[PDB]
Amino acid sequence: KEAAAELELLNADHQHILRKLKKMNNKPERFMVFQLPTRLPAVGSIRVHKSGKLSVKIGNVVMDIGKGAETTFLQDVIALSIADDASSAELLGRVDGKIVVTPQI
Amino acid sequence: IEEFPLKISGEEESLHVFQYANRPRLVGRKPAEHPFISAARYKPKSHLWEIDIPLDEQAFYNKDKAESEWNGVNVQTLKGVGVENNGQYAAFVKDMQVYLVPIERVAQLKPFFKYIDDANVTRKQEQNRLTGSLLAHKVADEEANIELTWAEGTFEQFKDTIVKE
Amino acid sequence: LGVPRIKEIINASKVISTPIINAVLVNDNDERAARVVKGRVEKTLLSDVAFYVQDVYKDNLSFIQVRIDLGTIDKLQLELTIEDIAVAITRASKLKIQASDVNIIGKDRIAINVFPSENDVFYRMQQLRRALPDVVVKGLPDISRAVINIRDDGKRELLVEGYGLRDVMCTDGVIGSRTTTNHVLEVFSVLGIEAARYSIIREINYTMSNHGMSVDPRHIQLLGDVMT
Amino acid sequence: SRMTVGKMIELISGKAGVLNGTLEYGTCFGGSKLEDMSKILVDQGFNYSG
Amino acid sequence: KPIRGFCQRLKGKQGRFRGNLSGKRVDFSGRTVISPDPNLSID
Amino acid sequence: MLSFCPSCNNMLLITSGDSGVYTLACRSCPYEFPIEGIEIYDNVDQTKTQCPNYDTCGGESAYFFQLQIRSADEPMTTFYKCVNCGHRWKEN
Amino acid sequence: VEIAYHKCDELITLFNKGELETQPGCNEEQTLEAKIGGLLSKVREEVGDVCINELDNWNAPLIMATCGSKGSTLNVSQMVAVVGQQIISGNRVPDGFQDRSLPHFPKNSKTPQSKGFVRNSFFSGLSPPEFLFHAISGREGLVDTA
Amino acid sequence: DEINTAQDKWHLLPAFLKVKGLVKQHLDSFNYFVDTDLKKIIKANQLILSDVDPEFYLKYVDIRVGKKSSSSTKDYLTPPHECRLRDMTYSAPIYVDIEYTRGRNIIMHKDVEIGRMPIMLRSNKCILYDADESKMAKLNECPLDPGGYFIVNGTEKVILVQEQLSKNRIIVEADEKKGIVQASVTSSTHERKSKTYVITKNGKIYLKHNSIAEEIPIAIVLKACGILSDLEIMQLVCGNDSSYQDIFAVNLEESSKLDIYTQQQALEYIGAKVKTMRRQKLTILQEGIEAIATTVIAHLTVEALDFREKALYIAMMTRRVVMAMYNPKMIDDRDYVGNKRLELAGQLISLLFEDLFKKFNNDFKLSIDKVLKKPNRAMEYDALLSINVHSNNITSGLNRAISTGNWSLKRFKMERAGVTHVLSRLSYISALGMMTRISSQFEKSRKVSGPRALQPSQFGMLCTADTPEGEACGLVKNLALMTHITTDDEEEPIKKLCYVLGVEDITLIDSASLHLNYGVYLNGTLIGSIRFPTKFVTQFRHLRRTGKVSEFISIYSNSHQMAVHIATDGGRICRPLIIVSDGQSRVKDIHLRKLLDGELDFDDFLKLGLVEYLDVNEENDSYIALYEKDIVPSMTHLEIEPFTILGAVAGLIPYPHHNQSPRNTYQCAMGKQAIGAIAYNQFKRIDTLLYLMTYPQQPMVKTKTIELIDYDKLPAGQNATVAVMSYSGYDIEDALVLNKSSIDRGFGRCETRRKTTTVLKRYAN
Ligand SMILES: [Zn+2]
Repeated sequence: KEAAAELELLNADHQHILRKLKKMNNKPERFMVFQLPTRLPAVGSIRVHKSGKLSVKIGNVVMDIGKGAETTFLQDVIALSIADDASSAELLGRVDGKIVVTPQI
Repeated sequence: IEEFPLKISGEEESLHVFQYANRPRLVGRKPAEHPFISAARYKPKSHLWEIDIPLDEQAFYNKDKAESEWNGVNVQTLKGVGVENNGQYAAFVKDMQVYLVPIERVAQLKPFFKYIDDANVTRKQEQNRLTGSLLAHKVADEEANIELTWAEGTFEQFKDTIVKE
Repeated sequence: LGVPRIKEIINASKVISTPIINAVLVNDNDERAARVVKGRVEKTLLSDVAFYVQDVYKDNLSFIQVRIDLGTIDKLQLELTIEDIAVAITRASKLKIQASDVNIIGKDRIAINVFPSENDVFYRMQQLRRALPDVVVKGLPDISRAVINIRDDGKRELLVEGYGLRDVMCTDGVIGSRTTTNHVLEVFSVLGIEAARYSIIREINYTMSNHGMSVDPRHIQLLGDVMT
Repeated sequence: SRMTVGKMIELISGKAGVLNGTLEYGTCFGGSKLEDMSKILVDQGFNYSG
Repeated sequence: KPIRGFCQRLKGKQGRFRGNLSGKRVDFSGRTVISPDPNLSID
Repeated sequence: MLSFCPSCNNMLLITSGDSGVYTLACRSCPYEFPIEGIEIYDNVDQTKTQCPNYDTCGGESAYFFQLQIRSADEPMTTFYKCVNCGHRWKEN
Repeated sequence: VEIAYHKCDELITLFNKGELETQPGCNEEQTLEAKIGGLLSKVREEVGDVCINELDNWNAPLIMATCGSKGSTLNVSQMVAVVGQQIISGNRVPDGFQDRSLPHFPKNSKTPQSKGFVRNSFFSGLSPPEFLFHAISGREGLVDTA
Repeated sequence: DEINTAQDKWHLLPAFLKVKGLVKQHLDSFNYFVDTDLKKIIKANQLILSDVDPEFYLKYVDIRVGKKSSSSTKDYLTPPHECRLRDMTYSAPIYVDIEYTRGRNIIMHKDVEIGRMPIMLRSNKCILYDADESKMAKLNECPLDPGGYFIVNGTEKVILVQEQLSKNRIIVEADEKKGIVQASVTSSTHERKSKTYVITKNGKIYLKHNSIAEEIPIAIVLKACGILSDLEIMQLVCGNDSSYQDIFAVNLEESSKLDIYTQQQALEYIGAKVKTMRRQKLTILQEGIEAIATTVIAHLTVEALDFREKALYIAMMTRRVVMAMYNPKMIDDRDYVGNKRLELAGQLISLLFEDLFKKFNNDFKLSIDKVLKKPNRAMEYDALLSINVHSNNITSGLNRAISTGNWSLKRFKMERAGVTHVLSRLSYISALGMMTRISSQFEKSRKVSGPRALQPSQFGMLCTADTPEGEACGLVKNLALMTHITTDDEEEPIKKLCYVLGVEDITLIDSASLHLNYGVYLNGTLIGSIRFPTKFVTQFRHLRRTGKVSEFISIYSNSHQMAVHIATDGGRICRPLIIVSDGQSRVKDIHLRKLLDGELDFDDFLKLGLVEYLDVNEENDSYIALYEKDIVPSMTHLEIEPFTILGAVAGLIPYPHHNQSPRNTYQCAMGKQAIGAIAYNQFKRIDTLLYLMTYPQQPMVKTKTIELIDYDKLPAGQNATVAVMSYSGYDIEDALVLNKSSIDRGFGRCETRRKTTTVLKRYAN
């Protein structure tokens, strides 16, 4: 039952991540972090695929779709602002989500 | 069906991200606990950031042991090692569109004490060839003194990157 | 069975592999004495019947709490009520640990108290904790395991693996008149000389009469005699 | 006692090969069948096996 | 490394003891392969 | 007992407090722990005789069993069982 | 041979998902291991039993194994009727890979013919993984005497 | 006749074996050697710098073998034949290019010969490479010779393939009494070092090493490995639940009572307890002496600049042994090919050559130091003419080493005996039979039956028949017909690509997970720890089979032990087979027909993703079929030619499966002792001892293997009639009976050729 268990999570994950994406929408400070491949060929953007699926993409005939992340629930995370070596230390506050994007065929 | 737009922001001083494995989830309404008082020390690359957090006298302080050995009574000390890996961005949602600001370097936070190394010494007390490990040590202890004042407020953090579109 | 067993004999070494001991009990029956002498002689049931082991610290007193469940001692036959494990608990105390105190209240609860490099009490109790569910309640300190097997046609008897011999022979409930034991050298330490010589020619003949051919009775007796 | 039947078959497959003027193939797990050799023999006036 | 000249030559109780030590001098001898015959009576 | 002290989060060891009190504190870090500590780790045969078992019982009827035990000269040990309660009993 | 297969297959499906009476041979999976060893044993000998019984008179191997010459009735039975249960070490063909004899067989191989068993004689030939099993016992017995 | 599915599968081997010859090993490795290794070794030291004189520096720009200017090669390089008759060695000159600088402020160049070097037969630099017919007749030598051997100083010897235990990998063994032990061995450049982990008592575990004197309380070592927080450690090596807590909690308890911190006593402990200091430039003395120690002597290859990588690795090394401490089994025995790797002579020659080059350096540096300490007339040259007569230390040194079989190393300091073997020429089989043979080294006793008996994993990767019955049994094996030995590719271009696939760096990961799925190991090193193994595996294998990184770098899942392994480390056997997609084969008829007729050859199927190589522990994960008829579409792969299981020497026996294994084993030993006609040049060749046959004939029954190896072209034996009967009585037990006048027209008529050599010398008189 290899493909079975995974597609069951892919369905769910492509939903749950959409909610917490729109659950934090307005002004209050909430942050998420991304992981993307290098060299950054060029942009296109994310959106719900037809029939409730989820598909990211870039422009100029390329399709890159990936979602989900490894297990959370430990990390207490906030990024800080550092500039010029002069004192800055600016806290934008907290963090929310984690997501990775794998390319595909 | 619809479209979710996303953007890629500019340089903007880049960023540095905190994480620490000490505090767990409180399972309550607000899970996170906010660290305070700042007081960080800094240096050039591979900077070994230092984190300082206050100590309360109200709950289980055990004063008799303090006066005996370490007089500290004061703000807790945490340090950590920074690391960098390419292809990592941060995201925040504004209105119906998505905006994205690159993170750059990352650091881990786990503590240690100068109430130790100083106490171990006072207890005990009474050239061309090198590279790698100790070169990151001998130079380390020498070159690090910086006083960073952490002040938290936000207005232009958006509009700076927003107008770049 | 084969040649390395003959090596064990010929060498006449002290120790040896799986030295089974044969013994007869009283008669042929399923209940009582069959399982009684079975549960009498071996190891420690302390770690079994112990139920739950509790470690409690209240105020100025240090408490080791072990409450025995009576259910196991009823089904598995061992002769005592409570105090005899308590004297077995103090045996353990007398051996590797301490002589201090022992307590008895109800449901076979036994309390252990300790008191005098700093904070040694915590480190003390920490070691005494893990070492507690070990020590022998009853039986000997020899047997690796025993077995109850069907003897001859319809009869019954047991075979035991250990160096015990005389002690399990002295053990009440079994007739020790007719018995047998391996590793002849130790048989020399009890019966001695002749009886040992009669045993060593008995085993040599046996194991070599199975695999094949014949060595004849004459040549064997002379081999055991020149040694003894 | 040595228990090898592979040699005893070799004679039939060998004899049949000479009569047809062809080198007869053989291999592990497969190869030329023994049965067809019998009919190649018996039609020329030889007993079917050996 | 070892130059040992004395207690050694007295040793070698194993390996080649069968061949070298007791098998060196035996005179008036011979060796050859085997082959059957019905016609020779036993002995 | 495997405990830990929040913040530093290393370990908690029992230390003897002065004059009657037993406490515990984290090593190299200031702390004090009040509370109670705890840990836990894990029939045809019949005979006539008086029944010693008493609730309302006072039973007349009983069961018995016979086997020879111990030495040959050593007498017979009998095993009694009661009808009502079903209690096993043993005496020589 | 086929009637001795599905019977063990019926016993092996009760292994993990079912309960059965176990001999005092200690723990589980040894229980049916002694049963599969006993069942296939008798079946082997039984097949070879009727073989030699109905074999024609004046034949060489029978008469030769009959008197003084060479071998025994057990030997000629393996040539003609069937062989079975190649066993070294005192047990059945310990797994080289993880929980499987050969990659040619499904994971968790408890099946007859999947371990140390051959239903083919020396005359009919050997199935490809009927060979390596025989090579084992041959290698084991050879290095033994050496 | 129409093309069927059964017929073409047999036609695949001749297409495969025609491209790559029967012996790949010696050839392919020596070709890779003289190009890649030669240019890399000279790049290690390109300079020699000595102290005296205002300035001196010398640089080697390029090193080549017997090639420069307009000359394609040496004018005439002595052929194999003539080289064998005159007792001379077989060698080609080594061309070097150096840049000399004096105090006359000059920069110039030249082309010099530092010395000779042996060249193996059938190599790119030989004269026999790509030659046909009359070329051999003119050169006086046989076209059918196997090749791949070194001829030096009269007769010829062969470097034998040597098996080696797994290098730079964790192996865990369990023992009665004392406890469980895991061993770790590796080599970085100059030195080889071995780490031994041990648990003596109490469940508290120790670290043994030749560097550190006494066994350290690892819980303290891990503190010196950069981690402080304690319970994070417990949540790492133990993690979530069950019984894994209390066992490691014992060591955790008493380690932190007397001495606890991640900095102060962590290092200072180790350094005060540490063994001999090597006496020179020693005083860095501080917590930093352990720093360079916690990097270099830190027991493995990981190192680099941080403490985080190494820490978790040692922790994960502690993770497995505490699992097998709980209950028996759950371990890795060292027996089967999966944990074993063989190394071809290509690397051995490089090790021996670089040592003699290093020895020359210091002597050459000191050579100029003579005049350097001399008062006047600084010298431009004699670093040319004097080192030329000072040279040949490499010549004789390498020639004596290859002739003797005793290799002296000053670097690893490993003296190995019984490497090179003289090729025995009796029949045509014995020459081809001795080659493609796996030897072995050490592993102790003759008494242990563990590394003796055959194992099921050996199937298809080795010969299950051939074996030298005698004192040594099972210690030497042979390769099958279709096999491939793995080379080494590269490291860096995997990780970065793996990161693209969605795995993440271990540094950013909060290090307390035994919880999420598997993790990706690179050569035994934990890196990514990624979720979703399915899409990870499949897509990675797709990038392999199709457009990139063919052959090795294979990925396999681990069900119980939780991880996914990717191994790029070569020096291992590979076997070909066919992929079955969905319910049917990827081959499909008309393709293989396009092959046999006019074109398409081999290695093209790898480009189309038809046939490929399984390997390592990945062969365990896959599923292989037997026949095309047998397919049940749960299958990952089928097999091409199942009869390739037997070796090349064992392919002589007709109907092998009908017999029993002990009978086939004896023939493999006796079959090479048969007397053939050997080669064509045989009459023009003078050997030391040789047996000949008068009227040779092919076997009446042939085999599919004997045609591919070219046997029947040079058969050994006499085809004769026979009868099975009891006759004579001189027959009886194991004795035959011949017939006169059959023998008087001749039967098996032999010839015996020996030789004698004498030398007329000249004394000092
Ligand atoms: Zn604390």
